[PDB]
Amino acid sequence: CSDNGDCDQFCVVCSCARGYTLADNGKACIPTGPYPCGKQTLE
Amino acid sequence: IVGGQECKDGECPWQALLINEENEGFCGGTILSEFYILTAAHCLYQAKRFKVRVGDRNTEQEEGGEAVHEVEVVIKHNRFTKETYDFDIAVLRLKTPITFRMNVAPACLPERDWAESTLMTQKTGIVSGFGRTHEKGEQSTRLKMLEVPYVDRNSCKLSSSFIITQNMFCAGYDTKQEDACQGDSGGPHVTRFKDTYFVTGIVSWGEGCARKGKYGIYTKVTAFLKWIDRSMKT
Ligand SMILES: O=C(CN1C[C@H](NC(=O)c2ccc(Cl)s2)C[C@H]1CO)Nc1ccc(-n2ccccc2=O)cc1F
Ligand SMILES: [Ca+2]
Ligand SMILES: [Cl-]
Ligand code: NA
Repeated sequence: CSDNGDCDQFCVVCSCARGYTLADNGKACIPTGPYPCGKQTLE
Repeated sequence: IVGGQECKDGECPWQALLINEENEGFCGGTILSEFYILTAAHCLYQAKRFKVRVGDRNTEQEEGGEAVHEVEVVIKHNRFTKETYDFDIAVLRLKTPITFRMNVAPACLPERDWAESTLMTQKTGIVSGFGRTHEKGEQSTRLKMLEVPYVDRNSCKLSSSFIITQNMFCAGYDTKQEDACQGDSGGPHVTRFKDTYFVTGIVSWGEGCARKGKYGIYTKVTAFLKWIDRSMKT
C-alpha cells in the first residue's frame, strides 16, 4: 500500500468510508447520497 | 483562529458550534453523523448546559442553513482529567438527527491502521472554528479555517511546558503567527487525502495562541477510533 495501492480511500485492496461504495474499477469511491462524508458541499 | 481565513460557503461543513445558555459559542465540534458530534472532553466543563448549532458561518447574522440541536447524551472519555489534558475527547448524541445540506455534512472517520500510516504522515491538516483571532482578543464572528503543518512529536515535546502523550499530536508553526485559539477547542482537525477529508484531530490546547516556540496540541483521533465506534453504537 506504499501510491496508496492506487486507492481513492483506504488500502492490494481498496475500500471506502461509510456512505461510499468502491467503484467497479476497484480503486475509486462512489458516494451513495448527496452529502457523503468528507466532501466540501456544492450549491 | 489566529491567521488563516474565512471558510467559504460549503468549505467547512463538518463544523459544529457548542453554544451556552447565553447563545454564545464557547467550543467547536465535528459532525460525525446525523446524530453524533465529536468534541473535546474539556469543553464539557464550561457551560453546564449547552446546545449545538450546525450550518452557521457568521454568528452575527441568521442565514439559511443554520439549525440548533439539543444534546441527548454526553459520552466523555472516562480517563480525561484536567491534570494532564490526556484523553481529551467526547462524543455527543443529539436528540434529533441533523439534516445534511449545504454547509452541513460529516467528516469521514478513517480506518485506524491506514490513518496512522497514510493520514498522520501527510504534511498538513486543516483546523477551523469561531475562536479568538488573537490571543487576548475577541472571538471571530465568522467561521475561519487554517492550514496547519503536522509537527514532529519530539520537537513538540521539547517546546512544551507539559507532557505530550500518545493521545495527542502537535500541529502549527514555530514562529509564524497562525494557530487555533481560545474558542476553537473541541473543533475539527481534518486531513485531506486525495478528494476526501478525514477527521484526524480535536482542537485541544495550547500555551497561549500562536506563541513563538509553541505549537497547537490536538487529540489524536486515530488513538480513539474504536472508542468513537463504541460510543456511537451504545
Ligand atoms: O488553559 C489554556 C488557556 N489557553 C487556551 C487558548 N489556546 C488554545 O485554546 C489553543 C491554541 C492552539 C490550539 Cl490547537 S487550542 C489560549 C489560552 C486562553 O486562556 N491553555 C492550556 C494550556 C495548557 C494546558 N495543559 C496541557 C497539559 C497538561 C495540563 C494543562 O493544563 C491546557 C490548556 F487549556
Ligand atoms: Ca449565522
Ligand atoms: Cl495559556
Ligand atoms: Na508558534
